[PDB]
Amino acid sequence: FRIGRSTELQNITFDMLKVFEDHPTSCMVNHSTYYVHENKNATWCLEVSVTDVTLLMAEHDRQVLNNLSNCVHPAVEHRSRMVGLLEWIFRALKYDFNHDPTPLCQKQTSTVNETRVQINITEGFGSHGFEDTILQRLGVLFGSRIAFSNGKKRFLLIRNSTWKNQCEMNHVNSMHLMLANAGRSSG
Amino acid sequence: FRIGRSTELQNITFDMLKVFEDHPTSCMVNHSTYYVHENKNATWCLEVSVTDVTLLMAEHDRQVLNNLSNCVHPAVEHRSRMVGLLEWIFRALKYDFNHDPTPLCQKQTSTVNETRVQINITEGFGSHGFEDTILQRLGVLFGSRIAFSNGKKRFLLIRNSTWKNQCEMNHVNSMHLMLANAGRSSG
Amino acid sequence: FRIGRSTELQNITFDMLKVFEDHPTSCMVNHSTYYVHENKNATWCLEVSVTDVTLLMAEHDRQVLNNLSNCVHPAVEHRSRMVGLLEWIFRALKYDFNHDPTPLCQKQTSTVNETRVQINITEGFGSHGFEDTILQRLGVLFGSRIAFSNGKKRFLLIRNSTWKNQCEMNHVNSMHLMLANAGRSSG
Amino acid sequence: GYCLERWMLVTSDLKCFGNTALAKCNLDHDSEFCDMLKLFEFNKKAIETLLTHSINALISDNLLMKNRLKELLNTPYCNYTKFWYVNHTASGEHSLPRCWLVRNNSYLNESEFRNDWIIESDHLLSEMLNKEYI
Amino acid sequence: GYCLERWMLVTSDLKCFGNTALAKCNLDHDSEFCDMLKLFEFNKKAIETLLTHSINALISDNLLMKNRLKELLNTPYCNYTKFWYVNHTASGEHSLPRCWLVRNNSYLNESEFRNDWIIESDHLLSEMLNKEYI
Amino acid sequence: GYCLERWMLVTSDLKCFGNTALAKCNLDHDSEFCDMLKLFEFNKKAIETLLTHSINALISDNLLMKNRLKELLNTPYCNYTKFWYVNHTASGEHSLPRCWLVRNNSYLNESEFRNDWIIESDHLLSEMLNKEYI
Ligand SMILES: *[C@@H]1O[C@H](CO)[C@@H](O[C@@H]2O[C@H](CO)[C@@H](O[C@@H]3O[C@H](CO[C@H]4O[C@H](CO)[C@@H](O)[C@H](O)[C@@H]4O)[C@@H](O)[C@H](O[C@H]4O[C@H](CO)[C@@H](O)[C@H](O)[C@@H]4O)[C@@H]3O)[C@H](O)[C@H]2NC(C)=O)[C@H](O)[C@H]1NC(C)=O
Ligand SMILES: *[C@@H]1O[C@H](CO)[C@@H](O[C@@H]2O[C@H](CO)[C@@H](O[C@@H]3O[C@H](CO[C@H]4O[C@H](CO)[C@@H](O)[C@H](O)[C@@H]4O)[C@@H](O)[C@H](O[C@H]4O[C@H](CO)[C@@H](O)[C@H](O)[C@@H]4O)[C@@H]3O)[C@H](O)[C@H]2NC(C)=O)[C@H](O)[C@H]1NC(C)=O
Ligand SMILES: *[C@@H]1O[C@H](CO)[C@@H](O[C@@H]2O[C@H](CO)[C@@H](O[C@@H]3O[C@H](CO[C@H]4O[C@H](CO)[C@@H](O)[C@H](O)[C@@H]4O)[C@@H](O)[C@H](O[C@H]4O[C@H](CO)[C@@H](O)[C@H](O)[C@@H]4O)[C@@H]3O)[C@H](O)[C@H]2NC(C)=O)[C@H](O)[C@H]1NC(C)=O
Ligand SMILES: *[C@@H]1O[C@H](CO)[C@@H](O[C@@H]2O[C@H](CO)[C@@H](O[C@@H]3O[C@H](CO[C@H]4O[C@H](CO)[C@@H](O)[C@H](O)[C@@H]4O)[C@@H](O)[C@H](O[C@H]4O[C@H](CO)[C@@H](O)[C@H](O)[C@@H]4O)[C@@H]3O)[C@H](O)[C@H]2NC(C)=O)[C@H](O)[C@H]1NC(C)=O
Ligand SMILES: *[C@@H]1O[C@H](CO)[C@@H](O[C@@H]2O[C@H](CO)[C@@H](O[C@@H]3O[C@H](CO[C@H]4O[C@H](CO)[C@@H](O)[C@H](O)[C@@H]4O)[C@@H](O)[C@H](O[C@H]4O[C@H](CO)[C@@H](O)[C@H](O)[C@@H]4O)[C@@H]3O)[C@H](O)[C@H]2NC(C)=O)[C@H](O)[C@H]1NC(C)=O
Ligand SMILES: *[C@@H]1O[C@H](CO)[C@@H](O[C@@H]2O[C@H](CO)[C@@H](O[C@@H]3O[C@H](CO[C@H]4O[C@H](CO)[C@@H](O)[C@H](O)[C@@H]4O)[C@@H](O)[C@H](O[C@H]4O[C@H](CO)[C@@H](O)[C@H](O)[C@@H]4O)[C@@H]3O)[C@H](O)[C@H]2NC(C)=O)[C@H](O)[C@H]1NC(C)=O
Ligand SMILES: *[C@@H]1O[C@H](CO)[C@@H](O[C@@H]2O[C@H](CO)[C@@H](O[C@@H]3O[C@H](CO[C@H]4O[C@H](CO)[C@@H](O)[C@H](O)[C@@H]4O)[C@@H](O)[C@H](O[C@H]4O[C@H](CO)[C@@H](O)[C@H](O)[C@@H]4O)[C@@H]3O)[C@H](O)[C@H]2NC(C)=O)[C@H](O)[C@H]1NC(C)=O
Ligand SMILES: *[C@@H]1O[C@H](CO)[C@@H](O[C@@H]2O[C@H](CO)[C@@H](O[C@@H]3O[C@H](CO[C@H]4O[C@H](CO)[C@@H](O)[C@H](O)[C@@H]4O)[C@@H](O)[C@H](O[C@H]4O[C@H](CO)[C@@H](O)[C@H](O)[C@@H]4O)[C@@H]3O)[C@H](O)[C@H]2NC(C)=O)[C@H](O)[C@H]1NC(C)=O
Ligand SMILES: *[C@@H]1O[C@H](CO)[C@@H](O[C@@H]2O[C@H](CO)[C@@H](O[C@@H]3O[C@H](CO)[C@@H](O)[C@H](O)[C@@H]3O)[C@H](O)[C@H]2NC(C)=O)[C@H](O)[C@H]1NC(C)=O
Ligand SMILES: *[C@@H]1O[C@H](CO)[C@@H](O[C@@H]2O[C@H](CO)[C@@H](O[C@@H]3O[C@H](CO)[C@@H](O)[C@H](O)[C@@H]3O)[C@H](O)[C@H]2NC(C)=O)[C@H](O)[C@H]1NC(C)=O
Ligand SMILES: *[C@@H]1O[C@H](CO)[C@@H](O[C@@H]2O[C@H](CO)[C@@H](O[C@@H]3O[C@H](CO)[C@@H](O)[C@H](O)[C@@H]3O)[C@H](O)[C@H]2NC(C)=O)[C@H](O)[C@H]1NC(C)=O
Ligand SMILES: *[C@@H]1O[C@H](CO)[C@@H](O[C@@H]2O[C@H](CO)[C@@H](O)[C@H](O)[C@H]2NC(C)=O)[C@H](O)[C@H]1NC(C)=O
Ligand SMILES: [K+]
Repeated sequence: FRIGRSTELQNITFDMLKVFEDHPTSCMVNHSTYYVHENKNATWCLEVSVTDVTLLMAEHDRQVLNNLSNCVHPAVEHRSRMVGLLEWIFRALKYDFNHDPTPLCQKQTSTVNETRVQINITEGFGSHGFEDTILQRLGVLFGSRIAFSNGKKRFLLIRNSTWKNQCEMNHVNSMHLMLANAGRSSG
Repeated sequence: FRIGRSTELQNITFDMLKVFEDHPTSCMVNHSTYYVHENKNATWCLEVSVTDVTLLMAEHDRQVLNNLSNCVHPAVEHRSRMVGLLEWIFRALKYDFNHDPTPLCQKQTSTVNETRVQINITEGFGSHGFEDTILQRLGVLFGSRIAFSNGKKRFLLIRNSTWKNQCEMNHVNSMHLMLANAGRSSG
Repeated sequence: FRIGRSTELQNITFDMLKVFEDHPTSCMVNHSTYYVHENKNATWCLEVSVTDVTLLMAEHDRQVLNNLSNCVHPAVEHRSRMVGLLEWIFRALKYDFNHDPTPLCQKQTSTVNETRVQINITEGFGSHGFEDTILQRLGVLFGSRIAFSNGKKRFLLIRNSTWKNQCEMNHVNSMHLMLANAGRSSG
Repeated sequence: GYCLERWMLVTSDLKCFGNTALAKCNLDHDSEFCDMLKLFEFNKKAIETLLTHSINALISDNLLMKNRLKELLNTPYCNYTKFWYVNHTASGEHSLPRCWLVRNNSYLNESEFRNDWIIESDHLLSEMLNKEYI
Repeated sequence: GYCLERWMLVTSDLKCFGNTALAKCNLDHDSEFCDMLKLFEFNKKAIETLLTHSINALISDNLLMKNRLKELLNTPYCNYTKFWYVNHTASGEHSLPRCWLVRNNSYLNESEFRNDWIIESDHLLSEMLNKEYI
Repeated sequence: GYCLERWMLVTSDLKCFGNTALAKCNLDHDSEFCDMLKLFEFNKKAIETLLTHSINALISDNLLMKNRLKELLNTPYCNYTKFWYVNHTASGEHSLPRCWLVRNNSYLNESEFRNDWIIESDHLLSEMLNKEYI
């Protein structure tokens, strides 16, 4: 590009796949659904969705009270690594387990083969301002404009799923996820 | 101003009233008294004062335990907007309702027509270091040197009052108040 | 140093002893042991050590529950100043007394003449991620690489000792300690 | 270049800033004049077509905090009202405006920051020379 | 100078950057190109001989956050893929690459940041002139 | 200009820095030499007439934290003791001192940051040229 008689405008495009291939990354399918993947070789991903519908009931389901690891079935060979990725997501969301609304997870006897973690982000259930903080964190972590987008119940659901390439990899979501979880390993 | 043979020193002064006219602002009467105003059109302001005297007693007054909205009378037509401004002030002070001293507010049957929110910032009542944090936050938010200024108990009292032009508007206090409350609206 | 025909590389070395002589400072003997000193004239220092061994038992020892000051014996003439330095260390470590593992301290009737404050930073005792945060804070505050260095229980012991010039003063550890405790004095 | 509107300035005289200086706002540097221009641009776009959601992007929080910390310590600080720039009168080329520091509820005298406008003036002249050589 | 490897760039053509521009990364300025080069250097050293422990040093968190907040507001932001530099073809000396801003899922047109590449070009030429005089 | 006192420096030699370089501290840039000078000025004012209340203003916390993170990673960092500046001997005009980086408990050799002092020298000479033309 001719800036001047002797000067040219030049560009270089960066390929960061190899640098970020073995580290947790994130995507955005739409402003509601996001997939978190530890690395390319993993066949399992985690789906974070902002949903109006309720999937877990307090009466019939388990509650996350310092026992998040029990939400994942012992039989899966990636149980520890899955729980690690869940902790990566929660730490990335700046979640305070002491005071923020108690997450619910699926009953141990559930027929369905997905671990479901449900957080109630409705204004009434949470302390004032929690929905705003959580939505802004979702935008900061996944690139969504859900916070800017306009009583309806709102929930944050993290379910495990098979990696079927639901999203193109983004190394900036990877940088955000890594910065939130600094000096840590999956576990 | 004549800097040199060909160079002049020139200045431009900014009028930022119109940018900040419809957004919450703050001022400083003295290092103790501060007025928080939602916008020029509002006829009601909130007075934050650091006072030695005690206005609310635990035995005869109400305590703010997740029910701040009840401190403002239902009959006032700006009740929700007033509670919103109160939440703006508390969030601006980085108040942690879970652990920081329990605010006291006036009894429902009080003859006086002021909503009074009293926070005990004395060293004995609060956990160690709370008085320092609160005074530094007051200086950061209102421009006061109260923290630098030198057992006497202290209280932080937020009462509602009629806007009588007690102080000139400052758009830097407005910037500080907005930065503390980011992505939020009165409510 | 001769950079060029007309240019020389020149240096100035800073002596910051006098600036930092009367303010709390810290040093690092090895990646485990650290000495915190109030000032040159103090004859007492505080030893922060990361130790596998257990010195305090919950059954026979006292627990720090809003009464850290009682851990130091009343007869020592610098007890308030010692407690102030302890609060400096805890604040520098970003310790959350409300939720982080309860510190233990020596029994009042102990024959040994040293105040011992024991924090259990083993992963099992604390909430998930606490050991990582505490080790990273120790590296940030004392210059240690303990976090990077690789079930064995881990403890953080703060004991008082006589200042025997165990380490050379470092004004960068002094800057870190002061930045952590900003707008406060020993007490 | 970028012409400021009448209501923006107290003086009520049109002030048009050239694109090179205003281009210097896009650099890594966080300024106080650039923040105010971003606020003015946001307000203009809002009028044509929300400040709480954009306040973090428009304003540098760290710079605001350091300026206030200077204020509380009776050190010259930037209170975001007046900004000084070096304007080569003949050509019209000017430096990027910098905050007129204030101490003890009074704007600093011109001498009190003389070096700041001295060196800045020199830089501007130097750049002009290069334009002639280039 | 610093030659980027084939796998680093999509183009697969060797790009060697002169030490003066790359030296400008060591300055106080926090950049997006310099961060990416730091990531590449860390990856190279790791291959020769951990990213979670070094991510804070390698990446500027504040700059990443401000870029994303620009993204969410439909403002031109840096998404860390493409970087533009001014390269004096005859001598081969070039400016430090700057992030090619993106808005609305499309890279900004060259005209849309014209001033940015105009002034950089001028600065580069000016520096070259001094080298002749020096 | 600004003359450092005998006790400030280990050399115990009177080192006077010209006002242009010291003026560069007032810019947006956060430095390590400028922070140390601010600490010295605060100490002098305290002697004439508190450090905990002013530490945030005097010291850049972010720069200190990034230097510590470099230290923990066995990367060259600034430990706030030695500072290198380029000093044109004949005129006496000098660049703003920059931190002499240290790695593995040893100061970097002059060659290990050669580019850093090369470009600064060039920049200094360039400025001097303009002063002759201006
Ligand atoms: C993480 O850990 C938490 C700990 O809180 C677990 O939550 C508990 O789960 C247990 C089952 O493991 C449930 O306990 C139930 O308590 C009922 C009575 O409790 C009353 O009081 C508590 C508060 O004290 C209330 O929460 C509760 O609603 C009641 O009012 C019993 O009715 C239940 O009995 C059921 O199970 C037994 C077998 O154990 C059968 O015999 C009964 O017929 C009946 O089916 C039961 O004991 C309860 O859900 C939780 N209790 C508390 C105190 O929180 C999470 O399960 C765990 N989650 C994960 C993911 O690991
Ligand atoms: C997302 O996370 C979910 C967890 O919620 C995973 O789904 C679980 O997957 C595991 C396998 O890793 C399943 O466990 C297996 O279930 C089989 C059938 O379940 C029956 O088990 C007995 C059979 O009598 C009865 O209770 C009942 O009929 C159940 O339906 C078992 O046959 C398997 O047993 C085999 O493995 C174990 C472990 O080695 C051996 O001991 C056995 O001998 C045998 O070889 C096994 O238990 C589990 O059922 C699934 N979840 C749920 C809730 O049922 C997903 O895989 C995961 N997805 C991703 C993509 O990560
Ligand atoms: C926000 O919500 C909190 C919830 O705690 C409210 O605080 C309660 O307010 C009610 C009135 O609305 C009061 O309840 C009183 O409880 C007394 C006994 O409580 C003792 O123990 C608690 C600790 O658990 C202490 O906090 C308390 O001071 C007492 O020591 C009763 O003796 C009182 O009875 C009085 O009223 C009844 C009529 O209701 C009469 O019949 C009696 O004779 C007597 O006059 C009363 O029931 C009390 O103030 C608070 N209680 C508790 C448990 O916290 C806040 O008021 C509310 N604030 C706002 C702004 O909405
Ligand atoms: C700062 O915040 C305070 C609240 O703490 C506000 O003061 C309140 O102002 C409201 C105005 O809306 C007052 O409400 C009105 O009070 C009148 C008198 O109250 C009496 O009510 C009954 C009457 O017997 C008795 O309990 C007793 O005598 C009380 O003194 C009433 O006349 C009003 O009622 C009218 O309006 C309502 C609603 O429209 C109708 O239902 C009625 O029929 C009637 O028309 C009304 O209730 C309130 O009393 C004040 N608080 C207190 C504690 O007295 C301040 O205004 C506020 N300041 C600013 C600047 O915003
Ligand atoms: C800071 O403040 C904390 C407050 O928590 C102090 O901790 C208490 O210390 C006291 C002694 O001062 C101890 O209390 C002991 O309690 C036992 C029974 O308590 C049961 O229940 C509590 C919880 O409610 C459990 O923690 C506890 O383990 C028991 O299950 C008694 O057995 C003890 O009696 C002993 O002392 C009495 C004299 O007072 C003798 O007569 C007895 O024979 C016996 O020796 C005793 O009362 C206990 O350690 C703590 N209690 C609680 C509730 O936490 C810290 O000491 C204090 N620390 C500092 C540094 O100041
Ligand atoms: C690190 O912190 C520890 C505290 O944990 C300090 O050690 C304490 O040092 C103080 C010095 O002030 C000691 O207090 C003195 O102890 C002497 C012996 O204690 C005995 O007390 C009675 C006597 O029968 C019995 O219970 C038993 O025998 C004890 O062994 C006393 O002689 C002293 O009393 C004298 O002074 C007091 C006050 O002035 C007078 O009232 C008395 O009349 C008398 O003149 C005094 O109490 C204390 O004992 C030490 N702690 C422990 C646990 O033993 C370290 O000094 C500190 N290190 C640094 C470097 O600061
Ligand atoms: C920073 O922001 C820029 C935007 O300016 C991003 O660059 C774009 O990246 C996207 C990927 O998200 C690129 O789109 C992909 O292009 C591939 C090339 O095939 C197309 O080539 C050209 C278009 O450039 C067409 O002529 C041709 O017909 C092809 O369409 C495709 O292989 C990709 O297809 C994938 O996605 C589609 C989605 O529908 C699927 O159907 C496919 O199966 C497949 O999965 C895709 O279209 C785009 O070209 C880039 N733009 C430019 C201008 O280069 C950066 O990625 C972004 N970086 C970060 C880190 O956020
Ligand atoms: C920033 O980082 C630099 C490293 O590049 C530090 O500078 C070094 O500081 C250390 C102190 O930690 C200096 O070492 C001390 O040198 C003194 C001078 O005596 C020696 O002089 C030369 C070596 O320079 C030799 O020829 C001679 O024989 C002596 O050995 C000694 O007095 C000191 O000894 C002290 O420590 C030893 C430890 O074993 C004890 O035995 C002694 O009794 C005594 O306590 C010490 O050796 C070193 O010289 C500095 N390096 C340089 C290149 O100047 C900065 O301090 C650091 N700054 C910050 C703020 O972190
Ligand atoms: C998630 O949080 C939301 C918000 O708190 C919960 O919805 C709330 O559910 C309660 C009942 O548990 C509702 O209270 C009821 O209100 C009606 C009048 O609307 C009243 O007649 C009943 O007696 C009862 O008080 C409340 O209105 C409702 N709020 C909203 C905004 O829908 C929801 O239950 C939580 N879900 C889970 C799975 O935890
Ligand atoms: C705000 O907090 C302060 C400080 O915690 C409270 O003052 C405290 O009031 C209590 C009374 O409940 C005092 O306790 C009494 O102290 C005297 C000693 O002077 C003693 O004779 C009594 O037996 C009793 O222990 C306490 O000393 C006092 N603290 C201080 C530092 O003065 C104040 O009451 C709180 N205000 C409100 C409105 O709650
Ligand atoms: C500091 O925290 C660690 C970790 O939480 C504590 O070690 C824990 O000690 C308990 C005993 O109270 C151990 O429980 C026992 O474990 C064995 C299995 O080895 C079992 O036979 C017993 O029935 C009982 O469950 C626990 O395993 C152990 N945890 C670890 C990770 O080693 C330690 O005691 C704490 N220190 C202090 C001074 O409190
Ligand atoms: C920093 O500069 C000092 C001078 O202030 C240098 O020390 C001199 O080194 C020369 C060359 O060996 C000796 O002739 C002088 O006697 C030294 N002077 C003093 C006061 O020691 C020193 O080399 C420089 N420091 C470095 C490069 O780390
Ligand atoms: K808490």
